[PDB]
Amino acid sequence: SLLSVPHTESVSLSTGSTVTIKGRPLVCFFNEPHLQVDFHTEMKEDSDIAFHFQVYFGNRVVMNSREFKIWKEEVESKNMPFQDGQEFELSILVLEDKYQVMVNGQAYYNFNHRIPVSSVKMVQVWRDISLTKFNVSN
Amino acid sequence: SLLSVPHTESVSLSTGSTVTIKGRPLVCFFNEPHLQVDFHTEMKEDSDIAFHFQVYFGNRVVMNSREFKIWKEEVESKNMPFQDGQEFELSILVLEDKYQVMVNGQAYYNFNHRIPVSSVKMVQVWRDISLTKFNVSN
Repeated sequence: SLLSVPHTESVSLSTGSTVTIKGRPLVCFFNEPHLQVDFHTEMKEDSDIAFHFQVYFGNRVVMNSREFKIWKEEVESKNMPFQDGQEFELSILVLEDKYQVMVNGQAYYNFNHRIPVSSVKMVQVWRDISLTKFNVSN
Repeated sequence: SLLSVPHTESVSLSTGSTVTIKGRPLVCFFNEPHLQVDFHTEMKEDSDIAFHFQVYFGNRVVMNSREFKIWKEEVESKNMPFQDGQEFELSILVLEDKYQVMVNGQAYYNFNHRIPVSSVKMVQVWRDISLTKFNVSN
């Protein structure tokens, strides 16, 4: 059963929380589908973003924050553990110092907190994926 | 009634053809939804692209071709006639020398042919839009 995409949910996070996302790119990597995961400070979609995580499948990853409506310093990664045409499991671990993004059980990306974790109140998952699982740990 | 997105259709184009697309961005422009329209040489999604048209809503437009699997020279435009939160009507006119992209009835983008028009056999419309109309002129 497919979940809504764009997927928008209320959340509350603290140290030790995990946000788990299972989905599949809509097209082959040759045509560069994207995935975007945004940790927002409010339910409103124009609210600030504590953690912006954008995958250009088969290419690269960009991470950033949007603070008082302004995008801040871009962080890039060339790590690309995602498999063309395959389902992926993203686990975003909320550590004391950073978000850590696991792909299929191993950490490949890290983003030190710029906005306090306790300011996060919504997560939106969108771009060119289908979604079968979105779980915030209890 | 919403059409499938990614939307993929067989087409045949010649001078005077129009490809009309009516849709709406899935999110507000502040979060930069995208639209991508690719004129392909075969039904296979990894086939060459005679006309690649990518809108970064509220930002800019990029156009290109993919020839023998290689992306060629990028063409950029800062024209941004699209309206935040509004339905748009794209009409892509196939002229003898170029594709001309109309937004709501006026031409804002042009792309001189790099691949012959008669090589185009499929069109794919995707990224962050819903779709209510896709019509190739008879």
